[PDB]
Order: sequence, then structure tokens, then C-alpha cells
Amino acid sequence: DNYLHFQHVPSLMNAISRFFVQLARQMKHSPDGITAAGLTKGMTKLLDRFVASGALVAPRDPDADGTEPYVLKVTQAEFDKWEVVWACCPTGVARRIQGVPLLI
Amino acid sequence: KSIAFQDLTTGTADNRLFAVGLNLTVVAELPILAYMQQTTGTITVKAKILE
Repeated sequence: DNYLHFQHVPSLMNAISRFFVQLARQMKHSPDGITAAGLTKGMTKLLDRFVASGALVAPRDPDADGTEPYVLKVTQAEFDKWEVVWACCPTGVARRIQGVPLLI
Repeated sequence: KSIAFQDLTTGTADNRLFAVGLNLTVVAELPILAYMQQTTGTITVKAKILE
């Protein structure tokens, strides 16, 4: 029970991963090569495009979580190890509906 | 391209010698190098679902 048995949730992440792979392949031909600074600008652009398309939405509870749809952060431990992570809030589907009749 | 020669002899009344001078400037880009130390590392990429 991971919100993954819904069809579209893996589909968004697979599309984003494919786009990232294509970006990283092209970035390797740059003079510097793969760099943490370089990997953030492109990811921000693609995630903004995905937000514009309507795939990513703001969290349901604004008090608990921030209003931003995605969070992209870079962390450094020592100097040899870097880490780039992005989180996403997928769009929901409407599949169960209930109606409750009453009588005045 | 600009060329102009200057005379350097008062006359041939002493030694019978002809001299002419020219001035030039040379522009050179000297290189200076700063020594460095190289180390290796790794970068990892992960995708996550919020909350």
C-alpha cells in the first residue's frame, strides 16, 4: 500500500526519470562535465514544466507541509559523497464516490 | 602597419656614415600557473515521493 498500485503514479516518475537520463547524457559532453550546480538548474526547469502541465499539485494540508509542490535539495557529507534528491506530490484520481440522501 | 624612420646622424662632415633608427613595441601574454591537488568523489541521484 504505497500509492503505487494506481497506474499514473509510477508513470509520472518514470517519465521524469527518462527526462533526467536524457539531460544527464547530454550534460556529460559539457567542458566541465557532470556537476552538482549543473544538475540543479535543469531539474528545476523540468520540474517547473511538469508542474505547469498539472501533474504535480500542492500538498493537501498547508499547515503540516509547505505550499510548494516539489522540494529539490542538495546535501554534502565530507567532500567525496554528494547527494541530489527531489520529492514530488502526485495528482490524485477520483474513483470512489458516495451520495447520502436525506428528507426534510 | 605604422612605420616611420628617424635619422640619427648630423651629417657626413666627420665620418661618412649613415644611420637610421626605428622603435618597436612587443605585446606578450606571459602565463602563470597555480599548483593544484586533485581528489575524487561521487554524486548520487535519488527520486522520492513526498510525505
